[PDB]
Amino acid sequence: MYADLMTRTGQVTSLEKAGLNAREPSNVLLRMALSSPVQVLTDAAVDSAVNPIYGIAAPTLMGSVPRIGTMYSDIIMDEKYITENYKSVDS
Amino acid sequence: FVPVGTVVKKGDIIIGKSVMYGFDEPAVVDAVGLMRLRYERNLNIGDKMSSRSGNKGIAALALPTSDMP
Amino acid sequence: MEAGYAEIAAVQFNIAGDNDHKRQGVMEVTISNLFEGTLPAEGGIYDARMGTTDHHYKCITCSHQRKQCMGHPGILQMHAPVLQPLFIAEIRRWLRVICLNCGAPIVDLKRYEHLIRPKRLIEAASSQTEGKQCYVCKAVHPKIVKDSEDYFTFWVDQQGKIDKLYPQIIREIFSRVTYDTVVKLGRSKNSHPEKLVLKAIQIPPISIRPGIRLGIQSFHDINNVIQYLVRKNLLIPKDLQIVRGQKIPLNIDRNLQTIQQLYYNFLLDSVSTRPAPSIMRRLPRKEGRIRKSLLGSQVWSISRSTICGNSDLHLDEVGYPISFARTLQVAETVQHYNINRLMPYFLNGKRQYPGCSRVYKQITQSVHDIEGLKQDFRLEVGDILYRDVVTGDVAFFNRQPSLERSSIGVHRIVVLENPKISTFQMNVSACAWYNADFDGDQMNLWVPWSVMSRVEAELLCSVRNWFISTKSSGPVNGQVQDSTVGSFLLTRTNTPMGKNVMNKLHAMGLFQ
Amino acid sequence: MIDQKIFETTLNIDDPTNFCTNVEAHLLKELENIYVGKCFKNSFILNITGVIQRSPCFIMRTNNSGRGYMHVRFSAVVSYLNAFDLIAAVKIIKNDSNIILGESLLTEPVTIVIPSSESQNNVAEVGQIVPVQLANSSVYYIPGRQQASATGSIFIPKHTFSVYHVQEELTQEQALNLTKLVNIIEMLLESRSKKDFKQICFFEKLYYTYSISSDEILDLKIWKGPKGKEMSRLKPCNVLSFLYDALKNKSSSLGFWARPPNLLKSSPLAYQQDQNSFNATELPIICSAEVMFVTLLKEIINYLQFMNDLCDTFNNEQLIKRHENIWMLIEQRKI
Amino acid sequence: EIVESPSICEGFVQASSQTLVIIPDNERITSNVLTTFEATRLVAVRAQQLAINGSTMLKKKYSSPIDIAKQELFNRKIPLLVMRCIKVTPEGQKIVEIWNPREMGIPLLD
Amino acid sequence: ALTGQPLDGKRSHGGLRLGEMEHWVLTAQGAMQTIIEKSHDDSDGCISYICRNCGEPAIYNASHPIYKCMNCDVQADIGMVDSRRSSIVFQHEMRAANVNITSVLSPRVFQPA
Amino acid sequence: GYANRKAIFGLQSCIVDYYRRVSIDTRLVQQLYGEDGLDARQLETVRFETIMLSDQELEDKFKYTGIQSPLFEEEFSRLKKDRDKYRQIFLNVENFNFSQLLTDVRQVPVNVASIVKNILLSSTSGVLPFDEKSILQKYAMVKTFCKNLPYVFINNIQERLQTPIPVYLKRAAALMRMLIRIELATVKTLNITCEQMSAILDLIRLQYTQSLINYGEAVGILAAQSVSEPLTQYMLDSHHRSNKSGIVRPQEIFSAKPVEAEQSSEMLLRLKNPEVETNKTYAQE
Ligand SMILES: [Mg+2]
Ligand SMILES: [Zn+2]
Ligand SMILES: [Zn+2]
Ligand SMILES: [Zn+2]
Repeated sequence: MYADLMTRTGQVTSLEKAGLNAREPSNVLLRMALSSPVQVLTDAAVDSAVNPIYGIAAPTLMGSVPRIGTMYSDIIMDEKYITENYKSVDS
Repeated sequence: FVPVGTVVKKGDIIIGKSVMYGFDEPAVVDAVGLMRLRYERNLNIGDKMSSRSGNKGIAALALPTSDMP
Repeated sequence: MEAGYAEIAAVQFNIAGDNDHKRQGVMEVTISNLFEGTLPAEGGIYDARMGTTDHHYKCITCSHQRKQCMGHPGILQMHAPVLQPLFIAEIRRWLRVICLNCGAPIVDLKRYEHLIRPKRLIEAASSQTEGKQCYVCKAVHPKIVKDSEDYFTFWVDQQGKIDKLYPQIIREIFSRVTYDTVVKLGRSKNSHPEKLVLKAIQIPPISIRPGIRLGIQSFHDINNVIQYLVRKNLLIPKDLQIVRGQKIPLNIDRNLQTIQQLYYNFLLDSVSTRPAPSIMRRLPRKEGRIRKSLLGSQVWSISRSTICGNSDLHLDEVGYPISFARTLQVAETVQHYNINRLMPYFLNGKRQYPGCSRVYKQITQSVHDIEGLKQDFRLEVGDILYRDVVTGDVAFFNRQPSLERSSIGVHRIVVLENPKISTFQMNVSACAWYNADFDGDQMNLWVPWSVMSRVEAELLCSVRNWFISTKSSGPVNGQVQDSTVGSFLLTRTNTPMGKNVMNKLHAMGLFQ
Repeated sequence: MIDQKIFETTLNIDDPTNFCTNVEAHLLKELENIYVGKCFKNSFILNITGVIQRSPCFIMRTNNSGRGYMHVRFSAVVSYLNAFDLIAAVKIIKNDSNIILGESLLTEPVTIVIPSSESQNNVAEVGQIVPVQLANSSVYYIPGRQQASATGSIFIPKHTFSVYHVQEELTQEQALNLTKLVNIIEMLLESRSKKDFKQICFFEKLYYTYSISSDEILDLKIWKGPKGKEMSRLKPCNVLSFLYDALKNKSSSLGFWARPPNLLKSSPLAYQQDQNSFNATELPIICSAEVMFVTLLKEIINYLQFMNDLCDTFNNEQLIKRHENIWMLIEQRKI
Repeated sequence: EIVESPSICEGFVQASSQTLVIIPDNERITSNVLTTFEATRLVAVRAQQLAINGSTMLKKKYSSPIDIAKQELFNRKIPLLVMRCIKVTPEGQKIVEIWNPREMGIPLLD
Repeated sequence: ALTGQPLDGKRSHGGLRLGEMEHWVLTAQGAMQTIIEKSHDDSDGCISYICRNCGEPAIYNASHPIYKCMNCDVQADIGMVDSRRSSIVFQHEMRAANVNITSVLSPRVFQPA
Repeated sequence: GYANRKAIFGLQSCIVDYYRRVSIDTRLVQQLYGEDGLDARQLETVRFETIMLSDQELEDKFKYTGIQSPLFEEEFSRLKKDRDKYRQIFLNVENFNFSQLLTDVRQVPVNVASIVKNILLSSTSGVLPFDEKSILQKYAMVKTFCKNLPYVFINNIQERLQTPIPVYLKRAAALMRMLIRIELATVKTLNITCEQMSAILDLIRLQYTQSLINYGEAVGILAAQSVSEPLTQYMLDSHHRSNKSGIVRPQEIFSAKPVEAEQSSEMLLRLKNPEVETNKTYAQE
């Protein structure tokens, strides 16, 4: 995992602010969490960066919950099975 | 104030010269620099004892005299 | 009308012009009267339209109490334009790269078109453009220098003629810059340099600055600097027009300079790029907003105590004191299958364990303490009963520092009904997960009270899952100390007395 | 103007298991309880027609409640009042304090703030139904509110009329768009027949710009429209017929088009002069044939709807007597 | 001429609606076995819904919502579905994969 | 008052902290519902409203009928987004520095027909 | 501690996806988690017998000669191919490592030997009568199971339809395929019955499926924690043994330091010829 992340872009990248900025540049919120919030925010604003919400840090900073683990998949009610096996409350 | 020798239970009013009391351990008004509270503290499971040569240890169980070896 | 359920899928950052401040402002700060009686003074930095921080009055904008109103922004019309403290460098670069007389650039767009967009403007600024002459203007581009006494003052020395570039003049300069120039230079439409000058700053929502200090100093709060800014803006003449080669009265210059400094300190005071309350100083550092509030949180329904050994507790069990089991609660929704099991808890109340503390009526949307409940009160389907923690309820057991995914595990609670015991008790073999020792170490325990959380804890975070280490794939738990020695002694073939044998009574007594 | 619109929204399902027993019935019922009778997306919603598209009943994932949510794309019947619309029935609610408020009593709810600057408005008395015209400003459909908000004044017909310069010929593809507008007039014209011919005559004469005595009705095959003072003895062109002939290759309308005040606005008559031999104070409007036809066609509907609504509002002599002052007010400005 | 910057709201264009694309049953490539996360989520959602409304298809009676949900999952009576989102193409589609828990394999949850 | 979270420690009768490390552990375990509970229900968790049309914090109140977006006078399309008062304060502070935060709500998705 | 936080934020966004890959917002970081798609806590060390055997020993031990059929020659040839591949790959690992040495013990998701032994003991029936048809059926079953083994990374629908398998998934299943071939060789499973063989295969497949990494796993955080924990032991231990200090080298690794700043650099050069390497005086020259 360590090596694959550090060699993802075809060049050895660090596990530091410089390395993160090269692997996930658009992820303004994640880079803000790491360090230097004000500089990252200023560069994002002037750049007009669009930050997709993924990972752990960005949803957490946006007040949401990361879409991982139990939240990776989606649960949708089975209308057909419910329709055929259940009765409406207003009976 | 409150009478000296009064059980100062949690969530009670002890007017001092500080009414709130939320320590959760009952106390007693020792004096009324005033409003002294004293606790009758024994050795309790979880208290820490140590020999003179370090060896700190936590009291994990208490047994009656009949159960001791 | 109802607001549907949605989740954020992306965040777009952009520079906010004074037009945005005008559009999004509920109120417009006009007066500097701090307070009009008990209620906030109208048209002041504490106007209730921006929000509420007390239980006496609600949010005028959205009619919510202190909780449930998120804070509602305002406006402040600045008589003299103000440069944005957060983008000084961008202003400098744009001034370097742009003709002052006209909006046409003084550099070659093709000279930098090859570079990736974020770098284009930086490269143009770095390139020396001190003596070039504009193609459509015979004017020669001046030399731009930053004053060494402040972070927000720009001087234009033209052939040795030193002149200060006031914010209104800079606004005029950037107003003529065409959109094609910004696009070619790399910046987007929303980052047009004209935005970098504000004639109406935004008053933060009252939520950001709840320290109103009502109810009767040495402490310094964000409200003080905002009040000072309002007062100085009032001092400034409302209709002030500056020209590139125009002089201004000395007092006016000092007033504008101090307003600029006030705004700069309000936004960034201690930021590097004691009584310094700044909006941006709140973000960085371990004690900053991001690291202390957003990443990590203080929580309710949690307990902490010293740990101790207990050979009679299983590996996946924790001994919980009775008093803590009474303090922490578990919320159960009354239903037809639940009612019979929940009735004993309701009847016991707070008198005898197991009991309850509160009940939430579905019809009334209110919670009632069990003790003061009236006899007419019953348990109807749909109510929530907050019962006590009983043996068998799962709980989250945590030891800090949390260096491994085993640092938090779910243990089935065993309630120690002896009032004397006041420590969490776990099997010694369980200490491997948490890297713990019964030497005064403390651990955190919280009982999930929501059905989803309880299901997650019991099915996912059970310590049974952490038996095999993720780090090494080998076992984590096993016999230690007395258990190892006793295993050796029991399995030992010969003892000093003779052959290692026992009679039927003691063989049975081993398994009891 | 009643019309069909398509909306998109998300519904919170508080009992997903019970909701899914009958999605269609539950979905429609939820939409009606939320949107019907409220302004939404710059429109007023009258009744939900149906659901075009929906999504499965998703389960909320950012909170621990088991509730679900559903995306739905439904088409409703909405009313969008434009500028210069004529509202027949506007009951005054509050005239005192130089403030004149009146809520319409028609299918499309709206609250009209009538300015006190005009003297004619001050003549209105609380509790009196008085025709009103919406001002040039657009109607504010504040979301969530149960009725639109606009400003208008007592309808006093104005002699100032506008000519439109016609340069481009009407494209057959464009014709198809206009035929829909033509279809609206046909229904309105048919409805006008049902109303007694006596009541329409009184009101149309009252709101005619020029005073006219009882004369033979300028009957048309499409409708029995009334007469008026001919300007330059010109021959009006039946626009409704024109589109009917436009479908038969008769799409020659390059000449100028206008409807001088001497024309009864309700009747589908257009004075298409070859040239601008009009007393038009303002210069002709350089507009496409579609823009001109749409401008003039919608004008017919506005007035035709006005007359039919007037008859229903005032159907007994008691009411007409109650508003004699209102009727007399038009006479003062009558020319 | 001089240009006044518009507000960010005017430039903003909200994301266009997407159209769910159910991959045909025989073109599915994801695992036919519930992951521990998916089974946990199914049980939790069903338990909360039981708390909201007690109707169930389970014949045996239990006094707590969690047990009813777990036994519904194990006996293949849970009325929910699992939707796996594979890709969100830029054209405006949300390609997903609908799986029926009543037919998939159930992990070892005990 | 600022963040809405429990006060600090036993001295103030507040709560106990679940720092970043505990959150890393919980995320590694995949216990997202536990995170929801502890960090929203037992913490400053709140409901925030954002206009889908402009991605800006709208105004919504059910009891007192309010459905209003400042930027979109009409055309307002408000959706409720679960958030945390700390996050809302964070975004408000970022706005206070003239950094315009625009939240792009997830698009509505419909079945083919 | 400090490097722990930096690594956590560096690897945070690596989350497994529905293809079992590791990606950061659809950008691949791994074609398959750990190149095997397995959970770190579902592995147990197992020994491969054929790795160290000689040619003659391997033929004597694994070449079944009960039936004169080409199928058994083919099976033995497959065993030989797998042995040679294991040697070539892991001999190469030696040639770019300072001291890493080839071993015949690897961590695998399923211990096939344990399954076979437990089935034998539970349902012991003695030496079964030589049934020629039964042996061929078992060999065909194991061959088909090995062929379909990569499908554990796909549903059972694709296995039934026999759709094409990705090459990377085939590689991921290669190691377990070789282990199954070793532990289910016709010589080894000579007493197993066809029903017992099917039960063994079903148990193997179930255990393999139960070991795959879950879809929403935050594997980056797991890696960060698992690699940060041993570092502290190195930090203190290196201090006692103390360039090469506890903190100097890890910072060099995790900061992508240039060669100029790479203190404590080293090389392992080897002599031009296999013959001259034995002599130490030539090496010293
Ligand atoms: Mg210790
Ligand atoms: Zn509010
Ligand atoms: Zn110029
Ligand atoms: Zn909006």
